[PDB]
Amino acid sequence: GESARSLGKGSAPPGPVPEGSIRIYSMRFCPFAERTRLVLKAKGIRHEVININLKNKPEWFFKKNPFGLVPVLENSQGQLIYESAITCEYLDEAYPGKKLLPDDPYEKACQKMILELFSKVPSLVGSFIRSQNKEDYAGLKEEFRKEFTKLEEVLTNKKTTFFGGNSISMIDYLIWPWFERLEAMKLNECVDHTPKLKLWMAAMKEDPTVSALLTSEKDWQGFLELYLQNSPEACDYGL
Amino acid sequence: GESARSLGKGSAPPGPVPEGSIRIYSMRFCPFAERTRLVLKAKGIRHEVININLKNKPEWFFKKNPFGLVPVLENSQGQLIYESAITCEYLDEAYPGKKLLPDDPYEKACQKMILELFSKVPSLVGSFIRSQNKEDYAGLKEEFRKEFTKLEEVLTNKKTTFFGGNSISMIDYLIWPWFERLEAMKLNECVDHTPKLKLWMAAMKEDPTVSALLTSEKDWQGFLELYLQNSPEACDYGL
Ligand SMILES: *CC(=O)Nc1ccc(Cl)c(S(=O)(=O)N2CCOCC2)c1
Ligand SMILES: *CC(=O)Nc1ccc(Cl)c(S(=O)(=O)N2CCOCC2)c1
Repeated sequence: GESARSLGKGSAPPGPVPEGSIRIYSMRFCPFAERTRLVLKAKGIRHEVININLKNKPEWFFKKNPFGLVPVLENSQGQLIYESAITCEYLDEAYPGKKLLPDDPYEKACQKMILELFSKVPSLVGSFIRSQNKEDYAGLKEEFRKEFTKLEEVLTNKKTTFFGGNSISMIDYLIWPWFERLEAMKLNECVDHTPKLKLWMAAMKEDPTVSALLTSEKDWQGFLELYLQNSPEACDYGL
Repeated sequence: GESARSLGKGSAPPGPVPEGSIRIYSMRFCPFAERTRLVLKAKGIRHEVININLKNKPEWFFKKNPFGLVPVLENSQGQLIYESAITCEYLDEAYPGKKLLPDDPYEKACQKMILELFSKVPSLVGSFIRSQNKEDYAGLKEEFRKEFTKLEEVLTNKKTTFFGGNSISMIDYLIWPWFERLEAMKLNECVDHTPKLKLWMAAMKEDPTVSALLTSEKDWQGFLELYLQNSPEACDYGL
């Protein structure tokens, strides 16, 4: 729908969040905000979405988050929560349904330590934007392969389908958005020496939550070409 | 005591952690490891300490933490936990006594969002090491002042003694080590336009846990001059 169109500079500040719902301030192609949206879907949390034009931001958005970044949660009480991992943790704790983080303190620390193993991967997206030719591409693929070997080791040791066990859990949703984008970045071959990680991607794409939120390669390319041309229209690609 | 002397290259791998105790692999001047040690003291957790010579590390230490970094917790069951904030969270959850993180999901997310406001400050220690003259020092003081204004705003809004309320809590211990070191780095004047932050430092130094772990300026300078000369003896300064 046009209902998903972003609010940008000059938009009216939105009204209060209705009792019984939580609001996410998101952007449809942002992988950090996708984390929060995977959790909202996986736990069956009633919510509304406000997309932000990250090239043409409303000044009122800095009242939601002084950093000016998505995702942000806002509840009916007016409380604001930001930073992707903090939003996810908050939702798992505040709402009923599937516990995505273990109750056991050690197993919960393990999920966070895996998140730490992953922590170099997002900054590699800036690396991808600065890659201009085949030489830069070869070096970019090597950087992805050395982070991916760290994740392969965890699956080798656990011999589980997923990073937190045989059931999908929080850590899987927290890293998935970057794996979702590998095909579109032409980095799919970075998982070819990481066989368990490659099977984990196939298992993720079968998860009902993942499948319900997955964006096509054509849609992510439309976004990236406008985001790279510096277009105020990038966030609204397709609408 | 000489009992605190670091284990370095060639040391024997240590034995199992006794039932009823947890072990921290630490270094006496590392502010990340100090986080974990403030939590261990604040909750009254029985523990042993193994100091690591971070200039002359035992090869067995990479079996504790593949990153080779302190702090690491090891319990009687053989479980290993690393990354400073993860160790602290784990201890607050796994042990009885003073809850340092709130039970309320929102108030817990607030502490983590403040931690995020602080997240540039530790990398400013590398900035300090690279500062060579009065011009670099002036620029370094400005960088500290812009991060400190973000923390001042939180105290202005809450009008509480501490970052999590009127009682000291986890977030205060998580940021204190860097404030402890400001005098020794000659950055004490970076809090002079942040009056609540300056009163918060005076309140911290009165906390029994903080006071019990505080290192003198003379001791931190002895460490830093050896750490800067690249000395294998830096971590054992004073012993
Ligand atoms: C919400 C959002 O998109 N945040 C964000 C911040 C930095 C980076 Cl690099 C990204 S990205 O990695 O999705 N990136 C892909 C290449 O250019 C567009 C953004 C996202
Ligand atoms: C455990 C440890 O000390 N980690 C660590 C990592 C990086 C930096 Cl920069 C520090 S520091 O900021 O304490 N630093 C002070 C100046 O030089 C010595 C180390 C600590």
